[PDB]
Amino acid sequence: HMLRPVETPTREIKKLDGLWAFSLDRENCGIDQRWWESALQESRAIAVPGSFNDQFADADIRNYAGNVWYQREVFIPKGWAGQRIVLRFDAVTHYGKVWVNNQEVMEHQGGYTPFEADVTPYVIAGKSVRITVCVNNELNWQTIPPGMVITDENGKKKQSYFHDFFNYAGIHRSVMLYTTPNTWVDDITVVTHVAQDCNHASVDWQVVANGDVSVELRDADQQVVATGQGTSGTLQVVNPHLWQPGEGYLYELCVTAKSQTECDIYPLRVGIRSVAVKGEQFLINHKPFYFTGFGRHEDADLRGKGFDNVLMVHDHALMDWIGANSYRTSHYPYAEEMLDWADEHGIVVIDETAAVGFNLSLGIGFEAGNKPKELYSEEAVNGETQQAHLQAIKELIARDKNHPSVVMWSIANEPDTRPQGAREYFAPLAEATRKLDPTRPITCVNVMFCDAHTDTISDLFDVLCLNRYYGWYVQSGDLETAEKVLEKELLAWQEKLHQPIIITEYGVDTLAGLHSMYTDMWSEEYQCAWLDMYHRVFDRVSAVVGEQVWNFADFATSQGILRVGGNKKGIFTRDRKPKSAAFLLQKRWTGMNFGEKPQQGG
Amino acid sequence: HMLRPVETPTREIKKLDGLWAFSLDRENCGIDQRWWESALQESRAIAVPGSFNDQFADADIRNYAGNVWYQREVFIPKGWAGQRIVLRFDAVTHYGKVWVNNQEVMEHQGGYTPFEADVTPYVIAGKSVRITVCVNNELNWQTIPPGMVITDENGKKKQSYFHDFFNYAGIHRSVMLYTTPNTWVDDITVVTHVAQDCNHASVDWQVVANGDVSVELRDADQQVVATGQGTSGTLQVVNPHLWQPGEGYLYELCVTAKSQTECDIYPLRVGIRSVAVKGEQFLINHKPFYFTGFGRHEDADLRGKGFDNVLMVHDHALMDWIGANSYRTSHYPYAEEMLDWADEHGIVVIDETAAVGFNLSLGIGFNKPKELYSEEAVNGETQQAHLQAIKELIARDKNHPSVVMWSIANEPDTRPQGAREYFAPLAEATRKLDPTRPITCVNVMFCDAHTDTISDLFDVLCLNRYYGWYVQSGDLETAEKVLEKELLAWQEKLHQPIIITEYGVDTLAGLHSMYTDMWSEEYQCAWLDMYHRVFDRVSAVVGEQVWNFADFATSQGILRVGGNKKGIFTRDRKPKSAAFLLQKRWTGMNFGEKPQQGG
Ligand SMILES: O=C(O)[C@H]1CNC[C@@H](O)[C@@H]1O
Ligand SMILES: O=C(O)[C@H]1CNC[C@@H](O)[C@@H]1O
Repeated sequence: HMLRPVETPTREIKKLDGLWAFSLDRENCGIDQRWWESALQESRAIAVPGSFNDQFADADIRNYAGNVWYQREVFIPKGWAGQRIVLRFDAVTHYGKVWVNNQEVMEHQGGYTPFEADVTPYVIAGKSVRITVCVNNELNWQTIPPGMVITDENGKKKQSYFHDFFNYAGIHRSVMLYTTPNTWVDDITVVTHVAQDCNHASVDWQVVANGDVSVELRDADQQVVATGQGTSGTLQVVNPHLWQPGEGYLYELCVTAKSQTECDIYPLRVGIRSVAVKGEQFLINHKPFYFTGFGRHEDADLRGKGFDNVLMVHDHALMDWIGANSYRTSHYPYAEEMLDWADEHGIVVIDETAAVGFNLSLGIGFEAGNKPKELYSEEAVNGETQQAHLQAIKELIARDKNHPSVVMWSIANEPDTRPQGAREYFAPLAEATRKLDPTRPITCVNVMFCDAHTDTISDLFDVLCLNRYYGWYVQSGDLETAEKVLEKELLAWQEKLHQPIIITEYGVDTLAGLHSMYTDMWSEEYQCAWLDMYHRVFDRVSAVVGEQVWNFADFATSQGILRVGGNKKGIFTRDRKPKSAAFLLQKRWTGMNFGEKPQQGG
Repeated sequence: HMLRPVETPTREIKKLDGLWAFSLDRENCGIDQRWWESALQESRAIAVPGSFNDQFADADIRNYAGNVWYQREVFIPKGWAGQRIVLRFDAVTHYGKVWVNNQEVMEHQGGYTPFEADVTPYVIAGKSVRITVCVNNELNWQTIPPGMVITDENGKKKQSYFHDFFNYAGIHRSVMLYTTPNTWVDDITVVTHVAQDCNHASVDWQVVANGDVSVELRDADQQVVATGQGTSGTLQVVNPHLWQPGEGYLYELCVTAKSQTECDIYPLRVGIRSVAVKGEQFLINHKPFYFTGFGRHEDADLRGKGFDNVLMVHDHALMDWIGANSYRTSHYPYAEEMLDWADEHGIVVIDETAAVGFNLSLGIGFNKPKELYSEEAVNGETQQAHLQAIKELIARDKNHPSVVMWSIANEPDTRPQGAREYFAPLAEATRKLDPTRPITCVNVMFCDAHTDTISDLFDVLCLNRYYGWYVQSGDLETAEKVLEKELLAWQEKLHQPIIITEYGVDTLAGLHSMYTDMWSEEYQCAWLDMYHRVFDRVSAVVGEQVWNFADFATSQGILRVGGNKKGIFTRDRKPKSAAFLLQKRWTGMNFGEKPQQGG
């Protein structure tokens, strides 16, 4: 049960104050000598939210593998006497264990979705309470994402993994204590059905803990348009203002939880909108839609994957300027602020789990050992990797279920689907995801070397999501040969599956400032030509309903002879400065009419 | 047999000067309709010397594979009535064939050595004469370097190859027309022996066609120090000025060709010095020398591999500043002007053939064959092309005091058997053709001491290691333990001198990092210094040459950010902050003397 904390006859004390106490544990005795009992020794100040790696400008904290210790004191408000108090961490990256004055209250593995615990019986209103958090940043074959922790002869651990972004860790989003009455709405689910844009039914179901419920649906003018009663089985009839790409009109669903003595009211934002895959078209409110935009990353210069409000306002200014209407939460669930923003401004979003790197055939990642000889086996990606993967799909859906901006679930990104057993693994989670949320189409993002003749699992999903790099990793430099290989591949995919096709990753590494008269790899002129050749192919294949440039911005990776200080396929630099290709995309995406496929002309 | 032209009663008109007419031949019909009979149709101005690839800022010229046509007119000087006249191309890269007004005079395969021809019966002094050159840049398995032309499904050629530098082609060095009397010295060989630097001997052997000759030795003051005579070679011995890596003193041996009617005088520069490998030591006139310097490339911005005097003077100023006393002519024979400069200033040179890319296990260059040494690919025909490359490299550079060692090939894969069947005869024929200098073969990283098969056949051990870059990436401390364990494993196996001819890490100028991580200028500094503190504790190491004096152009790949970035300087010769590191080390050292495990 997961709900976004809101402030309506409910209160929150943001504990994000940053400047927590921070300590590493190289001897791995913090669990032994009970570090949560007293003030951290030889600690230093750390900002929260924020990864711990880049904050101190020291490589040995940056590449540390093990447990980190955060600690903070906080005075708990007097006026929260008869109230229930909840300690919430919206993301502790990988593993987190918390102590409230020598008492463990919570424990979570999963670095990108929130976890909380009821803290009332160990908190006194008016007294200062000390909060110790043990965070772990290791990945094994049953974590999501997977990885291999490699011990040397002296016990120093080096993390190897198989995905192309740096494994930033720490407390990445907002830590809060919030209240609630002892009768409280604990979960809301809303489904919206659309019938040619004139009258529609909003199935409601609510799991209040301790009260009867009435619901009331208010519009943007806060006028009541519909009322309902009952723990569930609320379905309200409207003459509506649809949630549309571009505007994002949001109704408001006020859920009342009234007991004999107390009362609780929760406002949930509701977008009225239907998503459906019919033929080779991805229909939003029964109209064919064309995706434009980006694969993104939660990546910045000194906060790592730390959330930040200026960074979110500025990147949406840029995505609005360049003409993008969509993005994919590339490789992990994002902060909820991001999806709340998409809800307000009508931005279409593909939501993605953290299941990246189910593939040991890429030079991508960190290679500090020897990879297993078979990916789908008891040693690697086993039945428990599958249960961890299921668990990650349920937590992801459990948080973003009612966001109207989410149009698709991405179960995984570029798994290797050649070995038999890839389907033994992915088929159960594809049907289990459809049983978790049957209102949104389902996808898995397909790697380049699993061509249409070789891929084994793509028929289990609704939309085909492709990542292609013809002319970069293969046919390097040869635009005219690449155009032929790409058009042949895309027509083969369409003929075999007859699904809609979104290209979720296409891009080339580009040094900002490197220019060439020969349109060479790594030059800004190559990026431009390469993107425009891809665009001429898309416009000639009817089944293509989306284009998402691989990254919006340069981002940090682990060290390797393929990664010049990070991955450089961004349209913008890491400090958000535009490369030449940014004006290429702006002319395309603002020259098309909104949400519709270019008819191969202009 | 070949000599570099000079000028005391021998003449020269360098047709190098300026613009020739240039045209591609995408239809391969130049030979068919015999383009040498008329002026090139639809030509354009090209500069010689210079690669044709980068001169036009056209991608379709730059990546061209096939035939290209140079053409030029020239007035034959009138004072040349009774002289015999030679047309000399000092380099036409890969293949050239020459016409001198509808008469074909010469043709050469091998893109880095000179080739000439007598042109007298086809010129008469005082008239304009047309020169057409058909240049080819295709590599196959029987060329040095080898390559693989793959033709598409219908029509176009694309050239694949296995070395890590761009395949620049065209007329890269000087084109000259020179005269000579009809009795003339054709070739001169000089070998010099020293014992304890007090009074020593110049064994002479020379071929003068067309007459009996005086041979006379003058010193830097034009003072005659010994005269001796014959027609073929006999020895000379007086009290000398040794050619030393510090100074570079050059005596001069004049050869005066006496015939009945005519006479011809050739001035040859002679540096009197010995070279010998003894135990683990590289001795120059019997004192151990310690090499410092660079693997270099002939690579400038708009000219490709075209020679250029300003670029030569500037790069030598920079190597002089940084303190390097040596360098290796990485992966092809260099311009002779470099080796004459090395003569004058006493720079020690490791000279090398174009035998690069005898390895299909790298991810550099460019359906490749299964086994390196077989009939498909490297066969008996490649072995003779390889030997021929050695023949004309040695025949070109035998008289240079600065050429201290020959390198027969660069990073060949010596794991498949047949590598020794291939390389044993090459080593012995090379010793047969010049036994005055040691010979080596530079060894790849993945063929460490317990894998390599042909280290025995050479006098010094040449190593190219990149621990911390291509393996244990970023890990300076584990790279240190691999690097030093190997350096001692090699010395126990062979007790050879060990010159590290390649070590470097790609580094983008401007990229700085508080973490000492790859691609940053800081990583380049720390990595180099760690390799240095490993060198100084291994007794058998005789030289260090960091991989590359300057960023250079390669073929396009995901491993090459707009070229190879392992340079100490950038392509325009600006110093990355590691240049100050090496100048600290190479100038704090005593000259040519190893650091004694410290400072
Ligand atoms: O290699 C790349 O640039 C991309 C290839 N596909 C997966 C991404 O995580 C990765 O960033
Ligand atoms: O990979 C590299 O940078 C070097 C490795 N050894 C041989 C060089 O030609 C090459 O350039």
